Amino acid sequence: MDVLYSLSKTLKDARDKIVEGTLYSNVSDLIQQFNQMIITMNGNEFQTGGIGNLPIRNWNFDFGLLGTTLLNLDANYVETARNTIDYFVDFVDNVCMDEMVRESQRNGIAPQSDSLIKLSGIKFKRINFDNSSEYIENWNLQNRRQRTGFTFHKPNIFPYSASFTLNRSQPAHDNLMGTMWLNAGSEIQVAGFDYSCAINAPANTQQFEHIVQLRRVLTTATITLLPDAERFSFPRVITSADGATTWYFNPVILRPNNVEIEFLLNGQIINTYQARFGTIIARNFDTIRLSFQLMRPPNMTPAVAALFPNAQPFEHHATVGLTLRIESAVCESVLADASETMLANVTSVRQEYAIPVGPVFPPGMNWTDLITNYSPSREDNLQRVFTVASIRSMLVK
Amino acid sequence: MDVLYSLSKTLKDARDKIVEGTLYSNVSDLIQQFNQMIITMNGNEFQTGGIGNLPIRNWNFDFGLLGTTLLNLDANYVETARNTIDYFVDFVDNVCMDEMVRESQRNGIAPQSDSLIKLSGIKFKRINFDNSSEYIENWNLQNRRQRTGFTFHKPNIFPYSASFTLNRSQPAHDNLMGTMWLNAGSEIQVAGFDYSCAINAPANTQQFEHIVQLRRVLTTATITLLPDAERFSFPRVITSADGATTWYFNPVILRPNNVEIEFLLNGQIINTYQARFGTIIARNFDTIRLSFQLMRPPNMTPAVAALFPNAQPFEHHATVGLTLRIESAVCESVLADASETMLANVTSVRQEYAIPVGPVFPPGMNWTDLITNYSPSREDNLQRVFTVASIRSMLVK
Amino acid sequence: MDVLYSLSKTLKDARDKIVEGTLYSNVSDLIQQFNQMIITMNGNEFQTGGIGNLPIRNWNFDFGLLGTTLLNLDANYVETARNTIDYFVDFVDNVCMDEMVRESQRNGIAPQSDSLIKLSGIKFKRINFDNSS
Amino acid sequence: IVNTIIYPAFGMQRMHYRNGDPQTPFQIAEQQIQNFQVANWLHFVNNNQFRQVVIDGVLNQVLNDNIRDGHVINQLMEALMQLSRQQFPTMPVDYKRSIQ
Amino acid sequence: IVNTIIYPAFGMQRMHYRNGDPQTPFQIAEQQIQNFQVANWLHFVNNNQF
Repeated sequence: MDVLYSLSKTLKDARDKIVEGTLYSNVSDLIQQFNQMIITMNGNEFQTGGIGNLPIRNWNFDFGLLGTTLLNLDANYVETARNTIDYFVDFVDNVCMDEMVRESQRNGIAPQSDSLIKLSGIKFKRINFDNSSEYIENWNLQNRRQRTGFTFHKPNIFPYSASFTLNRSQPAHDNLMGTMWLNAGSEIQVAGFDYSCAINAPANTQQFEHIVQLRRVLTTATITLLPDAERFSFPRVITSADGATTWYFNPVILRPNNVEIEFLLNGQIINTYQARFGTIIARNFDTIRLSFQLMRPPNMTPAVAALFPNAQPFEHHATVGLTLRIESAVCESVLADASETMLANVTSVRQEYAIPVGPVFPPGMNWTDLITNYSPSREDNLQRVFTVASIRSMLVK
Repeated sequence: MDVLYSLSKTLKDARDKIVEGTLYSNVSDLIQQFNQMIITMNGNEFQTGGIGNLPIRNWNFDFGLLGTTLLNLDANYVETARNTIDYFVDFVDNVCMDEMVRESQRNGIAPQSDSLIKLSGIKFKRINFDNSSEYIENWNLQNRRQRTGFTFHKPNIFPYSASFTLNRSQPAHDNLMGTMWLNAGSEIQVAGFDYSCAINAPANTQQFEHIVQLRRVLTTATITLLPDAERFSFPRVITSADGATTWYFNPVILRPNNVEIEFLLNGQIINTYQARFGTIIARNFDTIRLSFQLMRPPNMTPAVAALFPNAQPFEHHATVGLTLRIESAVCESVLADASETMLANVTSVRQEYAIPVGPVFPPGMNWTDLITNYSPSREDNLQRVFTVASIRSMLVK
Repeated sequence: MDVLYSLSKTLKDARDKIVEGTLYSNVSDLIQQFNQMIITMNGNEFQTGGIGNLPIRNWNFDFGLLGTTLLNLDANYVETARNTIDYFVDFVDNVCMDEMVRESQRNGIAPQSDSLIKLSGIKFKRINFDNSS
Repeated sequence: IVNTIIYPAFGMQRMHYRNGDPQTPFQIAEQQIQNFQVANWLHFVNNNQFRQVVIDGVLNQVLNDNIRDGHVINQLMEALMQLSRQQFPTMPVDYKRSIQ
Repeated sequence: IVNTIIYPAFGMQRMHYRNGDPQTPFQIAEQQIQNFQVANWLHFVNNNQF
């Protein structure tokens, strides 16, 4: 595997530092590494493809090396080189793709393809070099059984979930109390509604709570917390819990009272914030708990008083809400986020080549399904597959 | 300080470029640098920790050099090396953390910890090397007193502020005129409302204005400006200015008329945009001024006419708004943003080790409090502390 | 054009790897590249600006190469270097900006400015390197 | 030639060369040489097969030879040009000096 | 010099220095042993040119 990596940084730092003109002594250390490769390869035969709509191209090796003389590089030098690179590029592409589709229940963390299995061989190890690409960096640290870690802007930790829970309801759905929410990606919006505006509630206050359990712990999270859930601040006609009818939601928004956000880890409160809106830090957590209340306004101008009668019909529905967004965080497990193209690369290669659904990943590499049942096997396969996608993107975008 | 930096890039470019296989020649230049270190260290003695819940740890040095002999690298070579690296890693971590907690008013710029103060010593300067890490890059340029600069995605320049200003009000709060807004992070949403729909206003137009003063100048900002403030487009029950009662806001939205955004610098208009929605560039500014109007529709279909009577009660409240988001920008001062983990790292280390509140930073490294009173001392300490966090993240995430 | 690129990575990897205290050998491969430049340059003169409010400044080259005082650099070494870098920085800035304003319908994919058109010249190609950006 | 020359003074295969009995050791060297000049010599030399095909002045099969060679000569000029860039490292000094 | 004068009475012998032709022998002694005074000589001499 690590082998693979090199192959690229070799080519990149190659197709990059080898241009008409440059001074040799800038590539002396490089040139070498290169040749070393050709050698180890020559005399070997490979085969990629064979699955779904993926072509089966065959490869052989037999190449001359590179001069060492010349203060500076002459155009001619390049072209005779570029010609050799292009065969390796078109190669690796086919190598990546071939190992980027196969999945294995058992060792979904080990090499699969006939192409790569052959690389992990010892006789090829003589090629390793410069492992600084964030992903491989973490691939190693893990293989040695140590503490990994990645970086994500707007991580994708919440499987899509959009629903409600009626804590008080009746057939007519004319005096409901409960919560509705949308958990998706790195964001949570939750609203608590009480059609009665806590008219008969103790202390004229209705308590609400929303708990979200992450499938993986997030550390060093920078989070935006704002009052109100705009998504649930407008009139809606919603299906009843049993799907038999539809109810009407006509919200009027009040400030959430006694807001308390807790970021817990294994049941323990790691961070807690009381009514603090804006930017907050949650340093290590696997669960978020948002508690907030609707407090009936003790003093009301006529216009307000008119919205909240002592008796039904309740036509304006008191609603309080919160919005929480994880801007950035670190996770010990790979995840999709709003900036990295890994998930999209893997999903795209599989779609383009009509790769059949396998035993590990959900159909279409569906993110929600994947993160909902993020088993160890799916994670090991995802990491292998994400690391390969990152190796590929160093050369082919 | 710069010293510190090296220590890492040394290890990274180490735990990275040193592996079972590769040619000596690719690290020759490196190996050296490394050894050079061991030497300078050996003999010296250190001490980290001692504050709050932070453990106290002593470290000594007495290590062998590196075989500058071999051609290629054999597994055995690595393991005997990795064993030495791991002591430095576990070291630096403790070094960073120890200096990432102490603050200081007088000289909040220079080193604090017994650990680092000793490093700035001259006899260690024999270790600096490869300062391409964006942060250190700027740390230097600032010492030489020159033009710095960082890059940010959704920067965090606006302290949280959510409020309103009633320009026309009365006890019943049945015919108000004013603005309400939310400034937070990199976003501003502001709405201007006139319960009377400018019925008695000159030219049937009510003017609105929202001014936001940045605590630091932003340059090269890419900004999204859109009409409407969704956050203030729904029914609300709000507390009165004096907290004695609650008023009702029942908005109906009209397009903002004569929109003009000005990005000013020291009172001077640097950029001005008239009714231009979408992506706009603000190249250098310390203030944003949004001016917009509500113009009573001169022609109204019956349904519209019905919302705006000639006499009270005014039941539908005409509202116009704007939304402005700073996607990216450059600032000469460090700031929190939506992608970097610096603030979260510093805040997290302090929280984990129960570090007591100090004389410089607000309790909990609260961002809003920090940016609201972003004194020179807080900025110098923040930069020192952010630069250390970035040095640490090269090895420990 | 590619030429241009180098000029920078040269300076960056320079204003970065060249500091009070690093062992010479960590820049041996670098130092070289650098000098190579100075040479190719010295002698030729340039014109930047000459449009809108953009100032027309004239740049000329007359520099001595770089020493090699052994075993980690002494402060003095740096300062005599930084002084030379700063003239190139303030230069490139003016070079970039001058070619960052001109547009052309026909061939608006090639160099426009008198400054850059001169760089695409062959006698300069001798600089290009580390194209990883 | 191959061993006590080119390969090492040229720095390429410092693995000097191991031949048992393939099909034209002089040749194969080609497929793996990174310097065109050097590379043309190889194919031309391993060819120039004495273009064994002629029927002149009425039945005189006299295995002929390249106009090229003939007096196009260049072959020579190219044999030289390729030589003109074989001047470099590997072993003791009195070596390259003497050889080149 | 390297093998009979500096290593051999500077407790740096160990390996009476083995060299087998081409590359540069002063040079390599530079990046090997530590000592400043000794160390400056090396760079100044080695990379000294016209």
